Amino acid sequence: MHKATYKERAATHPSPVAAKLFNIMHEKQTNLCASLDVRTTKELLELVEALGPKICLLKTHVDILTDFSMEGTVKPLKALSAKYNFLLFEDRKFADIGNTVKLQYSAGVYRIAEWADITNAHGVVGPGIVSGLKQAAEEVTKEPRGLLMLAELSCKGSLSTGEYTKGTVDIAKSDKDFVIGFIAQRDMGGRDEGYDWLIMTPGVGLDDKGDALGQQYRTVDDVVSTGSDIIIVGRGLFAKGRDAKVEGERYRKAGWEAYLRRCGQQD
Amino acid sequence: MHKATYKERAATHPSPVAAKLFNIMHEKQTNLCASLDVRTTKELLELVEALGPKICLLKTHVDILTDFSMEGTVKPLKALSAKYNFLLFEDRKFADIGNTVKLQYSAGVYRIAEWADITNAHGVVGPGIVSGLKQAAEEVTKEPRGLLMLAELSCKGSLSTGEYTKGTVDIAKSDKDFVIGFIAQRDMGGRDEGYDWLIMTPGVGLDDKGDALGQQYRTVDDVVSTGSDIIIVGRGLFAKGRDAKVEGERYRKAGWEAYLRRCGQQD
Ligand SMILES: O=c1cc(O)n([C@@H]2O[C@H](COP(=O)(O)O)[C@@H](O)[C@H]2O)c(=O)[nH]1
Ligand SMILES: O=c1cc(O)n([C@@H]2O[C@H](COP(=O)(O)O)[C@@H](O)[C@H]2O)c(=O)[nH]1
Repeated sequence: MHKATYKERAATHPSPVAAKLFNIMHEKQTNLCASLDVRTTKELLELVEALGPKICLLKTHVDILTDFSMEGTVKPLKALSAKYNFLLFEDRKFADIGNTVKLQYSAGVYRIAEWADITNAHGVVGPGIVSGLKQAAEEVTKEPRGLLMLAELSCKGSLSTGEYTKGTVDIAKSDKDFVIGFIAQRDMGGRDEGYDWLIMTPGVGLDDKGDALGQQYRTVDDVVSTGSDIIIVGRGLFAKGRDAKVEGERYRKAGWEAYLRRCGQQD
Repeated sequence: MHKATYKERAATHPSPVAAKLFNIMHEKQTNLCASLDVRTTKELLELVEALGPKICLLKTHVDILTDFSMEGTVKPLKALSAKYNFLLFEDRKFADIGNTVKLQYSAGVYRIAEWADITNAHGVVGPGIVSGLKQAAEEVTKEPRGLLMLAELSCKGSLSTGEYTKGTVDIAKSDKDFVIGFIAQRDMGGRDEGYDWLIMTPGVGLDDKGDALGQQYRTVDDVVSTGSDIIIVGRGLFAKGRDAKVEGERYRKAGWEAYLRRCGQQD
């Protein structure tokens, strides 16, 4: 059940973004994605500057930012990404008609399709979302884009249960070049059908138990052994007075060793 | 099965926003919601100006706007709302952790919780969304807010099927004062449990059959007889060279008569 190393899936993955990411993970020995959800670009860029070398991906929520601007938020982030070598993942969770999402994705104020290497969509809308988002991206950029499908959530009461999770996993099979994998809590299979689904899972924390508003955390070792390729950590790195720089190296290392341990697996 | 008039449910509904809306519908004889999805504030406001007197609600997508601004977009909209007497519904479809949605709803750039009388969420996240949005609202305004739950979609391939539709209808029962009803294609019951669920259904059109990217339209008469209280029409009013002013009176009147016809119902 244990998967092939990251360096191998890099030369195996059909998607150029998934390949690069896998390379980044190998290059820097990290499967840690930072989800620095702060309300100002100032601190966002300060947290990114600090996590820069320990992350393989940066998941963003620009619509949470009080002072977003293409010049002051995106331009600097793109640079940071190029400087510290990690990809950009805008966690916008598109979930509307293919026509509506096409506009929300390629244009608007955030112009997400222009800088985001990766994004995601809910399976609710149907398969027409993957095409709406794919077309929207290719209408504004020649750059490689990758889509993740939200198969399961980590908050209390999620409706991404069995059936819905199925329909969603189905939407991802529609485009092996574009759909990189899933935002899920566990392995989603697919290997059998020639799919190298990337599993990125949020709701990870070594200290916090969660909630306040529905959150629930699982340890780094917990999720990894469940088949997680990347661990998405947010308040666990920068919140509650914590030091992003220290937590970054902490989680990055705890995730990398939990990986090397699962690769020693042979069922 | 036929419901009580709008004038009645106004003095019956627990929610101040649903009540006002019902009054607006009675006052102006409209159950027509205009979904003017254009990319510039200029035309959006021109279309609103034209529809202003024929709509009881204006559903918006501010993140589709290339030139959004609180001063240039919201301030003018709020005035139009007050001048022509209709409510503001930001169709943002929140669908993330309660903590993430709390920030995306009350702040960011759009600051939706400050001007939108109504908004909506996907049931996917769990009940923690209703509370995350409710709290976000009461932390930034003393004004009445109302939440609609997306029970069913109208696009090809929707996963808002039976089970998921159930779990969502359940999340709405959690707060009768905040959750006004649903964005659904058909009546969602509840009368029995003391719920006066407002049924707003998009994907309505007298001419277009739909798609291009998954859309599917149903006639005004079709949806109303299905138990729809409000009809959300977009491209059918302003697109394809149409005249928003003429289409507005057209749809508004075709919806009002399909209502007076269902009220003559007695099973
Ligand atoms: O299942 C899910 C999907 C997500 O995208 N997330 C996201 O993960 C992010 C980081 O979470 P946290 O700060 O709790 O570590 C949040 O931005 C959030 O919206 C989640 O918690 N659970
Ligand atoms: O199930 C749904 C829920 C929606 O909110 N909508 C919304 O209704 C709107 C108007 O659609 P149209 O232009 O096709 O008439 C769009 O802004 C869209 O996102 C929909 O079509 N189907």
